[PDB]
Amino acid sequence: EEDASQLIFPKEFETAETLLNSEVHMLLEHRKQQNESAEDEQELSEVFMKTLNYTARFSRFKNRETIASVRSLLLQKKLHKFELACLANLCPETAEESKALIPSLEGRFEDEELQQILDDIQTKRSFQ
Amino acid sequence: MFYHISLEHEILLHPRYFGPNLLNTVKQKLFTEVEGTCTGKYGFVIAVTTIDNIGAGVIQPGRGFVLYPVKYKAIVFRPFKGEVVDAVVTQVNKVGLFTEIGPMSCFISRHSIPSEMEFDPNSNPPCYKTMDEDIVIQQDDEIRLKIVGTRVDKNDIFAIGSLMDDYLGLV
Amino acid sequence: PGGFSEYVLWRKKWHAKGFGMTLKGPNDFKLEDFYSASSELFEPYYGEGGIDGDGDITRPENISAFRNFVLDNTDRKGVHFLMADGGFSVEGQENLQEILSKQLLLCQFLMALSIVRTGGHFICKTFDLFTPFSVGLVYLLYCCFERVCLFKPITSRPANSERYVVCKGLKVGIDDVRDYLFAVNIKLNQLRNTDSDVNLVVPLEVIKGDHEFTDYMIRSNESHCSLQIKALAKIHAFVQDTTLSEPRQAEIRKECLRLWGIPDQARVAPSSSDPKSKFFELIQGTEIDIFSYKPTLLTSKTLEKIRPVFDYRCMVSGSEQKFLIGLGKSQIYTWDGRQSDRWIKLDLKTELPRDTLLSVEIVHELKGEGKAQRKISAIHILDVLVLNGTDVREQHFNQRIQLAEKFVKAVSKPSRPDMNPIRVKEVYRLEEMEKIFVRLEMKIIKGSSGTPKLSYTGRDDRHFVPMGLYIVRTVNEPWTMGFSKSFKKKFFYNKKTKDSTFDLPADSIAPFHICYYGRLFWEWGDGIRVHDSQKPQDQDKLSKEDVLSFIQMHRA
Repeated sequence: EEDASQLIFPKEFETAETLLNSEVHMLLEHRKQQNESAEDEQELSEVFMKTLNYTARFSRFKNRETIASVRSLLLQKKLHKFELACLANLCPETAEESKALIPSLEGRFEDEELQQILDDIQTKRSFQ
Repeated sequence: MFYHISLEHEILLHPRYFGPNLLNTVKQKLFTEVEGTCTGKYGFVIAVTTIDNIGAGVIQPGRGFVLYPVKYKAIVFRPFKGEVVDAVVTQVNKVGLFTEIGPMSCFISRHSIPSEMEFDPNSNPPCYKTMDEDIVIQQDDEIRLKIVGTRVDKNDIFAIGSLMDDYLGLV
Repeated sequence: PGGFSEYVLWRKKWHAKGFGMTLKGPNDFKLEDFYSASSELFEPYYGEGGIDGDGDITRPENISAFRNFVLDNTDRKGVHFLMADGGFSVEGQENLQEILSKQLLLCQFLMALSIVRTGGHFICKTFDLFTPFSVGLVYLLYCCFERVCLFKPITSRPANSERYVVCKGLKVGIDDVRDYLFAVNIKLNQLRNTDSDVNLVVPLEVIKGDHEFTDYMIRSNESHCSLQIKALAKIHAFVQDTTLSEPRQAEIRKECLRLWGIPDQARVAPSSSDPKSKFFELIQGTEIDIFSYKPTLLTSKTLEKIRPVFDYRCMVSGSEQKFLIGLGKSQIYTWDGRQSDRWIKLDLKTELPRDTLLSVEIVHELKGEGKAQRKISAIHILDVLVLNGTDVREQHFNQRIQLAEKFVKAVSKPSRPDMNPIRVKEVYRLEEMEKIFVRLEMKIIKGSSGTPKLSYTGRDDRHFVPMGLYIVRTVNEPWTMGFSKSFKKKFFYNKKTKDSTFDLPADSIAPFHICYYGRLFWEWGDGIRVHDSQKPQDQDKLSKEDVLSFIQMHRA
């Protein structure tokens, strides 16, 4: 009934606002720091640790200012939240790969503009 | 996709657990009950971002505990059909492939894996590799899988990945 | 099924490494039935294709492939000796046994000339040697070795044509004979199922020109003929009379076993011992707490512990240290040194002989970089206590490492690229730790998001991520090694008696428990600079420069 290839989401996931992997890492590390202080509170869930380490391994934007810059550059583009987050997380390098990993980008943007956006992504990717 | 949404949950506070500070008890209760949970309609409940609104406490007639409807910003995740997601390989098997997306276990069957990526127990880590041995998918790798679909279940949305389409496999 | 190798391996334990080739099928090698040994002691190689070959020794492809394999695993010198015992059914045409197996005999002699090192030995089973073809082959062996004889042991049944040719001392410059016999075998393969055949390899006039050789050959043939005739008539008489018997078989067998040093005890002991009981058996009452000692971390506060420098050796670590016990074949178990921990079966495709006790780490070896990188799990041996039954814990550390390279070279797998490799760690002298940092490189590892990671490259083109460096003391209590500037040689000094000697004192030897207890570990985590490309030098952590400067100040 649902299909992420054509943005087929349930009615519950209509107001769903996406998050970046670096955003999740930063917020969950802030939660972990809160857990470090404010004693008489036990450890968080195994889900918390797994998600935190998983998004720490796959983090691509090492700076919150980088997060803000990417969000500002992509939010002014005519994209859905899901497409925006998927592009900012997978980070493709060729427009063909951008349209292949996300088949809902077929015709949304011009492939030259899409390649410009991908080059902007590779420009704003905090390398390691 | 990692989501930032607002969710509504009701907390039952019994009079023995009121205390001098009542709202902090409710906040601890919410951080206890829903963190790390998983629902079929909202996915993996990762964490609660900010407890926004605390509703009026309705004393249940006959019952002693008060009921608090609570609205809270929350970070969650939900696997989707056809979404290409990065993953960490945990085990390579002759039947399938055990990978992880956050806390989610993803099983990619070899039947939906192209004929190039053959299985080899003969390498010391049993791995997926081609006869050219260019793409070597093994344990603790960074790969990408297009989710065929997910088994939505009680506190579990474990997914099934795909490698059939283009640009799928090792990063 | 490698009975010869079963004897040799049972007698030499881990102190021998064997290479075997035989025909695939019902008469293939049975490694799992060896009283001792393992797959990584007697390593089969079946010709072209390696372990996927058919093992036919009469094929030139298999000959060249097995020769290259044996040379690649013997420092290109060859084996110390070769044994060949080839045969097959000649039922219905038994009298033509020598002719029907002429090519097998030629190929076995040729394999001797192909893989046996200079001064090496060679024993081969033959049959009747009436034809000039076989006699010429024996003459070639007699020209190629320093001494040859024809012998029939009493364990060879007296009524058959079986005998053995024993050759010692392969001469230098036998390569022309080797090439010649290779060519003759090729011609033999080309004349199969035809009316032609190679009937001479050495002219009859050359053989008969040597009167001594011909005299010995004729006398051997005739004495064997008379003995075999008597035995055959004896079997015939025992057919025509079933009451006749030798009443002396039991006593003769007893005396033979006593003479040859073969204990009169059966194989039947599957040693289905659990790893814990076998570990207690192998340590022979040594205190178990010795195996629980953690290494002393090398810090600025503990740097003075390595002050002697010459007393110490060092090696690069790639994982946490573990103990490993081998119960035979794939029954290999590991233990992390704590009394509370259980022995865990090792999930690696590798084999090792029974009664083996090792100090190891399980390393992830990497070949190539980036997306093309292949990864392999390997057993890296740090030290050895017992191998295949003989204890070595009291021998000097370098000697234990050399016996480890002995067994470990033996416990390897070139014919089975499908098996997990076993290696010895590269052991460096502490006053030569500078050589270690030259092998440290920053390489892009699969899954590091593009970040280069510190990597130590070994003797082959594989590398692993180092966790640190172990420092192991090899000289015992109040015994230490200095360097004499007048004699330009290292010497041993006794701190209690004040004696000095240039030879190794027996009591200066550090046994395994001293080496294990006194070991230090220099961790190589974040903030530690050991390669010039990674300088987040935490000022509280020892760098490569600090340790090297301390070592240099205390070499003099």
